[PDB]
Amino acid sequence: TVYPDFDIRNINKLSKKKDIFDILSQSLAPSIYGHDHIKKAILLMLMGGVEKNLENGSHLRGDINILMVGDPSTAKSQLLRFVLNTASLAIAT
Amino acid sequence: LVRSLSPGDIVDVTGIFLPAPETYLEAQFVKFASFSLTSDVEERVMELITSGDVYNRLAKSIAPEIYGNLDVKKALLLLLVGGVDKRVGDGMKIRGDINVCLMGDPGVAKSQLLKAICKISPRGVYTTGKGSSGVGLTAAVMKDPVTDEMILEGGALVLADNGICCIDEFDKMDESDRTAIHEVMEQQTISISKAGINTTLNARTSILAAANPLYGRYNPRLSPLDNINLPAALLSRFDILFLMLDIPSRDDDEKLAEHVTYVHMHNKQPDLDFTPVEPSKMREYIAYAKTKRPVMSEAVNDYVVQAYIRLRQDSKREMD
Repeated sequence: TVYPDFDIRNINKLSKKKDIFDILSQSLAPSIYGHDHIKKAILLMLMGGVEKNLENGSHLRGDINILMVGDPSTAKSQLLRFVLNTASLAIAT
Repeated sequence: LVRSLSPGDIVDVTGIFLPAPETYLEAQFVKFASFSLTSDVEERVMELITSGDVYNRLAKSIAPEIYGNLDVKKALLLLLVGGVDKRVGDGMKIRGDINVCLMGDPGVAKSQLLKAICKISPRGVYTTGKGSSGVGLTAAVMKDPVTDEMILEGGALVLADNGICCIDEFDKMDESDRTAIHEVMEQQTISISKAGINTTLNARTSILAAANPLYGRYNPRLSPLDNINLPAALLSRFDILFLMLDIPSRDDDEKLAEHVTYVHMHNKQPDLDFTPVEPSKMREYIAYAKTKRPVMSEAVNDYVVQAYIRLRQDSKREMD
């Protein structure tokens, strides 16, 4: 043979606050100081959009592609390693 | 039944599954011309003719997520059908396919128009320019791991026979990739002379390229021939040469933003003045019209000659 309620209540309780967007953004990379605008983009990227599917068959994308261009070793090499351990499915290439 | 299976056909091979002490299949019984004239299919075609305005209904049903470009969508409807292939008894085969090329700034949804015509056509293959070189576009001469015979694997211009060939990024292509394109748009053939195989394969495809400017945006101060990195020999073979320029306008941007938000909300098209045609019924109307071969009239021959004189006189005065 080959084999390939407590958590739900705590989610809806924290969602009632109006500051859940800044708290969850700073909790992704606590060791990386600053860069609050860059951490907010990784949050919406991991959640993903809505896969819009028409009736004729033409599907639309929903993923968010982020490109970082800057000086080497500026919260870029270490930032990519945190996303590989946070997401449930990630391939380091 | 031997000597009757051509490479590249879609038939229903009926046989028995007998193993070999490898598993083989003992053969027992063995496109647009394969669809039979079923009474149920003919009833659906007559429903669209009696509704009235069939040319404008099919021109707006294509690409429901793209607003505007009414003249650009009209040329895509004739690409699925095409003209007639008048074969002269002397030995001349007049090409009946239409060569349409889309140009302009990369922002008029060029990638969406190429993929929309590929899913509608039953034999359409979508490809790019840099991803498919001269080997993937023409034919790859690989080696058989069993019989050790040099076969001819079909690429993009071979598997899409009698269909529409979608080519993306026509300006970023290499010089060795435009060799087979010049032969398809003239003789609908592919001259292969590699690995001692000097055979010619037929390629009756509909090339639908999409060029892009070299400097990103279009420059009105420069000539149209210098802005696009394409020679004048390729523009002569193309029948229609569109140019969708992204002109900033407050009236066009307001109607386009409302159409995009309506698609990403209800996952459908906005309600217009007609019902959208499903792609399952559009293929039945195109295949039925391909069997009808219209003949040119004698009274309309004088208008074509007079139109060519006025078109040649206006192009000669605009040379400088």
